[PDB]
Amino acid sequence: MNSVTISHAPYTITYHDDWEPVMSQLVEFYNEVASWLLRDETSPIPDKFFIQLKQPLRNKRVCVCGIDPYPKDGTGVPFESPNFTKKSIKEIASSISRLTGVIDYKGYNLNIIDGVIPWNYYLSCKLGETKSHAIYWDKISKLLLQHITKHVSVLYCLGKTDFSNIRAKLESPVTTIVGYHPAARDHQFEKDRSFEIINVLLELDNKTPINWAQGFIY
Amino acid sequence: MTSSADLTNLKELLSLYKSLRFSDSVAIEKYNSLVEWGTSTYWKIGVQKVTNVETSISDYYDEVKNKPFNIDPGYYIFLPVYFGSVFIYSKGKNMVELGSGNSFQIPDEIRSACNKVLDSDNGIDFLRFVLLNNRWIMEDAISKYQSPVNIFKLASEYGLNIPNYLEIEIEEDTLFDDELYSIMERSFDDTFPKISISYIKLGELKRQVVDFFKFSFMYIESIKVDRIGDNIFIPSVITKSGKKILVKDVDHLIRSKVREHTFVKVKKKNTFSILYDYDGNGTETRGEVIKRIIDTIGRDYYVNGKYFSKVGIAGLKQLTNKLDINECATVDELVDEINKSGTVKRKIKNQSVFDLSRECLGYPEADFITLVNNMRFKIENCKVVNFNIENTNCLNNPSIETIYGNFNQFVSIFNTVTDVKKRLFE
Amino acid sequence: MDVRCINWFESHGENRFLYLKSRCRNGETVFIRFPHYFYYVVTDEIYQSLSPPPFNARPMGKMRTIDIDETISYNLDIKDRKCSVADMWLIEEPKKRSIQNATMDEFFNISWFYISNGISPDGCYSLDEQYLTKINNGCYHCDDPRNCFAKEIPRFDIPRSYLFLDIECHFDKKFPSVFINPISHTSYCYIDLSGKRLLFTLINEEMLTEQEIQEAVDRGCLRIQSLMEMDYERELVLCSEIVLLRIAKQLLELTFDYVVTFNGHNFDLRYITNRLELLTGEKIIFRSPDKKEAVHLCIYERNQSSHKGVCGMANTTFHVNNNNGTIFFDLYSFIQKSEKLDSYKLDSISKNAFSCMGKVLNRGVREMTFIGDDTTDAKGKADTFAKVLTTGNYVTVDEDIICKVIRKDILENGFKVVLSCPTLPNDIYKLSFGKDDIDLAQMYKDYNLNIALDMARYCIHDACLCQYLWEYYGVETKTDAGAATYVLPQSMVFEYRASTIIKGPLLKLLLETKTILVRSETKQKFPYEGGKVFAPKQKMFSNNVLIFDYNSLYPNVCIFGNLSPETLVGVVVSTNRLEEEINNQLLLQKYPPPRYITVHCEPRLPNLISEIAIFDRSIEGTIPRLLRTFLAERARYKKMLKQATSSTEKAIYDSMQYTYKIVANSVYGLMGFRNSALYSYASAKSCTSIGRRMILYLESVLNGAELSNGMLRFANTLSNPFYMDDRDINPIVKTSLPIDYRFRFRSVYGDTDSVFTEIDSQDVDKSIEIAKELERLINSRVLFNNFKIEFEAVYKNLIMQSKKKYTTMKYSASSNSKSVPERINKGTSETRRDVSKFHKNMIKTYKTRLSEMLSEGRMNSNQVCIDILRSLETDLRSEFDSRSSPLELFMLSRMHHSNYKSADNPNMYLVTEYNKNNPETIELGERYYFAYICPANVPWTKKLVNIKTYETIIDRSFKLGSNQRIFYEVYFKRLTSEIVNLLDNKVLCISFFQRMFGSRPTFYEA
Repeated sequence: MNSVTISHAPYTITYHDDWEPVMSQLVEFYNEVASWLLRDETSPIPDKFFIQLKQPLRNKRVCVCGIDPYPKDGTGVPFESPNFTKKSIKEIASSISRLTGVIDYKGYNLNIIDGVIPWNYYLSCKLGETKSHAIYWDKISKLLLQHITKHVSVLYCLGKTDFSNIRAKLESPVTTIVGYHPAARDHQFEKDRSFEIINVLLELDNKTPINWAQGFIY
Repeated sequence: MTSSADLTNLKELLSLYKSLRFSDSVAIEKYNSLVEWGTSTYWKIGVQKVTNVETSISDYYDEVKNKPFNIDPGYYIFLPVYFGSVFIYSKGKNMVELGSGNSFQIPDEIRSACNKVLDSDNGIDFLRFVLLNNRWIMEDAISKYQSPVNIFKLASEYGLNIPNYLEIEIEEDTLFDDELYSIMERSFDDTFPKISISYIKLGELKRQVVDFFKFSFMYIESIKVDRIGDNIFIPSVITKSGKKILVKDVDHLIRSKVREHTFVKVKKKNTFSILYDYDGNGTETRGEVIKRIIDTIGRDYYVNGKYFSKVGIAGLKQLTNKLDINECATVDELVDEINKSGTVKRKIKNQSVFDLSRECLGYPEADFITLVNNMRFKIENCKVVNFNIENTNCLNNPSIETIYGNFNQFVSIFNTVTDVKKRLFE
Repeated sequence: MDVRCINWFESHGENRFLYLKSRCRNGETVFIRFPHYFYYVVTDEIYQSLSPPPFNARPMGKMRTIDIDETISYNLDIKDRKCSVADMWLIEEPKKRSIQNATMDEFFNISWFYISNGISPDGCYSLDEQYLTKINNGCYHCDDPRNCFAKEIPRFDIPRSYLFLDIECHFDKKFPSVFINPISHTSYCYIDLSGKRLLFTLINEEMLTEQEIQEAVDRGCLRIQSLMEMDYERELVLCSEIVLLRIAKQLLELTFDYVVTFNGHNFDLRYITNRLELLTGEKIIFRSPDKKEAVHLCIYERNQSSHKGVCGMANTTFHVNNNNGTIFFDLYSFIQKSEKLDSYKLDSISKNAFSCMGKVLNRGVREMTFIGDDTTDAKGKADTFAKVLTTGNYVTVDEDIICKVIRKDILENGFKVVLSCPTLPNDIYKLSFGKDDIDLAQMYKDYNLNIALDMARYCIHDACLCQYLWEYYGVETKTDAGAATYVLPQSMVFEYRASTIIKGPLLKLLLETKTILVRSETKQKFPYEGGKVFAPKQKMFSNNVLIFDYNSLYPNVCIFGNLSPETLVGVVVSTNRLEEEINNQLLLQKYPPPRYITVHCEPRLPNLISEIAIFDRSIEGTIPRLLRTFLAERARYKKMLKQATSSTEKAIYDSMQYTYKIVANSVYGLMGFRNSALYSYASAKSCTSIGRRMILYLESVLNGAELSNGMLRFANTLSNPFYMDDRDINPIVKTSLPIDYRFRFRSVYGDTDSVFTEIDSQDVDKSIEIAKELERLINSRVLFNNFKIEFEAVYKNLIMQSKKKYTTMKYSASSNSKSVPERINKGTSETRRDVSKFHKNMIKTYKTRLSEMLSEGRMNSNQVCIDILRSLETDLRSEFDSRSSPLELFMLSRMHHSNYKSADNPNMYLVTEYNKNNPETIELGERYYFAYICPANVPWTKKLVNIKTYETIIDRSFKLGSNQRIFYEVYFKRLTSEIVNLLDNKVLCISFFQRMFGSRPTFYEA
């Protein structure tokens, strides 16, 4: 778990050894469009842009990748809400309760689930404007997705139209699961009971299935 | 789309992937298609390609035991393992033989008993049967819902050839020497020959089989047959000791690959005689072996099944014998007899003349079509008038030569079947 | 009101509407709105039992429904065909509906709107105001599109508006990126409805110093600070980046009829809108005609990469999502999907398109006049070259003589251009006009006023090249004809494939035929096989070879065989020869050729040995009548073409016949596609089988025919291949040819629709007359029914190397003994893109020499082989020892799968070896060439230079020092094998290869 001192002011890089082959290359990208996205205030603070780098990618089995961080109260960890009032996290918790049978979720964090990493396609967005810095992360988003899919067996995406042509953006052949969005993937709410698909896919690849219960906080 | 998820991304696909013991022909044959439906039938990414033909029920068995050693004790269910053709049944599943996938369906009453048994308890993986002397004898029934004794008694209630059982719940350590094998053989007499006795540990999925060998190296005199007309007999090998050797069928006999009128031996047993299996390096080519087999069994007789019907009794009696109807010798009387039997008359229209003649003469549908393909015909009014061969290089096997020699009876049967069809459905 | 259609498009809002753009006689644009409805077809019982009443119900009279499922039969007892009769009804629904037992669902809803209302997509009409709902000025609504479009009028000419644009951005070591590289020049060509053609180039004024801007202003360049100061009547205008981007935004939002570019969606529009968003935060906005919808500039990707064959896959096309009705046309994708070329680049296409013969008039040093009057070439090419030259400054004299225009003049049916070219020996040269060749990076390294003006001229030439290509290809009339025939919007003509195209005319035909075809059973995957593809008889033929071509062979095969899904009685299959013979006899005695046809096809399942399809070629089907109608329409338009005077009518009829040819030449591939509208496996297999039978018959009847004493003796008897007729069988027939003409002509070549037959004569006009007489007699005696054959040409010295690989010299029907140079190569190294230019030139030269060496007669195979061996030995030894000092020896070229991302079948670590060793390298990628070398020593073991210095992946360098040798490859043994195929000695020459050097050392390595 090394770190780099780039020519701007993010502090939470702290990249693991798994990201070592590509992290330096990522730095080059951050030397191109740093100011264009840094001119406007972002939903995550610059000290929270690259928080999702301390997690090792070795003993990880499932990747959950979102579209962009929340427009408000950005914490740098996807699906991490200290108030549990956001629509996405609440819908995910309700789906977990309905598919498992656990009630009274006082707390629910996806950072403590064994085998599932919380990920976002775009690493930051402007305050109030979702994925405002879209064209400023396209190379970085593709690099991160390519690095992730080569270390995980399954990929659970968020949103339909946003990840419509994900096959073109993913030249590496990896079994990708077409997941919808909690609130509305295409202006319509969906439920998408497919966690058993991930469980049986992990069972096929000679590894333990994901227990969707370790994330509850009491 | 996730309400059913095509039955949870086709959970049966994984079961068929691990269904090595349930080696159904068509199932695994199109299982090559099953995996590659991620872009055609299923969604996302799915691709794979492995095919299989033979059975792998060996996952339901432990290692072999033949050396003298002290074995661990435990709850034992002791059953007799017979020898012969083996088939499995699972709620209407086609009877498939191990290593070949041969489809020989059990009779209708046996099918009813088997499906009633599996309806009583669905934990039965398959019904391991033994087919010796054209007799259907059960051998094993691996399951977890009910004990093997319970399955045997339940199938006895519905009616079936059921083996014996012994309860060895508690017996202390004990040494499994030949004395215990003799005790097991004495408890249940020979009757239908038993190759061994197997014990199941509290309905364990993996079973254990113990046996020894008592092969005698004396002589092989000749391989006789027991044709009586009912197509129920085996080509039993006769040793110079005035005894007989049990054989599954002519297929097993030709797979043995032994030499006649020589000192060759077989896998004889202490109380039985298991047919030899070709594991040596002796010079035994197909040509002379099949030639001597034909010369011993019969000039017209050919290698298929265990029936090898005659040639001079083709006439009209063999047609009635194959149709399971009353004997007859006149065309109109035979037609009337066929009309009287509703099932036979209905099944006649569902069969072609070629297939009906092949069944009447008991020809195999593996080489007869090959012989017909390289055979020019001068035919008139849907009857064979003249026939000749074109490629003789395929006549290496004596069976095709004998079939071509007796092709006159096939032409006669073809003409008879054509006349019957034209007089019955016109 | 009288209108002419221009385009059809739909809005993507909540309320779906269909928008019609139309032009009046005086040039006033009209927009009309129609309701977007979903069309369904139901029966009487289904219509009478619908609990929710339909929005609008329209009858369809009487019909007849037939099932077209395939049944495999093992005997002659085959059931009849499913048929039913019931009155039909048509249902219009504003919203999507899920009706069970609803048929005719494959046809699009826009096609239903076109056909049910009886409206031609591009027809010119005289509408009615009784159903006029004036939404706003220039936008009306029609709620009854059946009586408003009740009258039609003949075509009238209408004005149109065009915009052709190009941009040029800043370049550096890496590729120009929108984040760091700013836009430098933008050139535009604008034509309004008044015919005014205006050219103007905007130059980024902030990239130059103030004194340079003042000098440019003094020179005559207008300097502006805002859009209100912009003048479109000045060619050179200086402006800031923000002003330039806002001018581009204003121009791209105008209601043009066509905005035409070359690879503009991927680069031009994308860069423009990205820079507009990046610098000012603005978005380019289009609006619907009724001012309801507003959309931003969206460049979306359509991917269709699948051929269902053995060739490669297509690429992704970029499209612009706008609802203003303006067609954003990209010439790159249209050329790629409609034309076959070795290189798909603007420079190459321009060079291969604009070419004319010019006569040299002066030789005053590097000052050569190249007068291009109509006398030096045909009619039309001179005007085209002059028009393209009016806005150009670089000319490619001959083939590779790049020259810069010094002065130009335009005269009547000719042009006068002077170039810096060295003195030439000849008088007439083929001038091809292409893109200017300049060093953009070096010019950017020294950016000043002169380089800015040069880049402005380059950009305006690039912008006008798109207009030149658009006028050359006749895209507008082609689009009109495609919309008229395909029953599609004018913007959808080039946006789909043949499966989507065929739905319209078939739907129109079905109502006329009063027939519905229903298919229920799921289709499996299994091949068909078929065809003849005759291999060459010999491997050398210097004699003249006449060409006989069938007239639309596959459509005639289908019309004669009646190979429609509803006409197939059934298919009989057999596994054993006894039952196969029983079935053969039963089919011979049951369905006779006088009333039926029995096509012996290939079995589907492996166990079957006999596969016989039966077609009752007495009734008329859907595919047969469709093909007959298409052929008749093309013939009518062909007869109307030459019987006309106006050039506009000539172009219209040419485009119409082109579209009819395209739509007729797709049915055969349509039937073989599982996801199609007329998928009939048995019909397609019978079609290819009958085609191969006809080819067999024609090849056999002419494989050795002779002409003795003015009598035609066919090789075989005139035996009817499959059916029985009242026709003679005598091969010897009377001819009008002269008695002294004694020749023996045999058929050699032919795959699916043509036959190449050599004639031992070496004369040209004599062979032409002989071929004409043969064609007439064959059309009168050899052939039968609709299967007619036309004499195409004579192929002198038609020499083969393998299947689909022959080289010859082509003639014409009017060709005399002094025919103009014209060669035809099919499958050889000359036409293949993976062959070096030197190899192609050597092969062409050797074949040209052989054309007379074999025609000598006394020179047998031994002398030809000796001469070839001597020449090859001398050339190879000279090349191996002396070597060529400069580059450009082989330069193996390839398509876009090598030298872009590593190479074809990438070598993984080999590319990364260059990385981390040369950290100053730039991200590579292009489609130029490919090569692989060997850094070994000991010239007998391929002693070449190291990979790193210059023989690496093809790139460019500044200077270099030492070198050893140039790369050698498989080309030597490739041409040796080609010579072996040409020569009759064969095997002996095969040894000579390993006799020559016989060295096969290691490759790749480092």
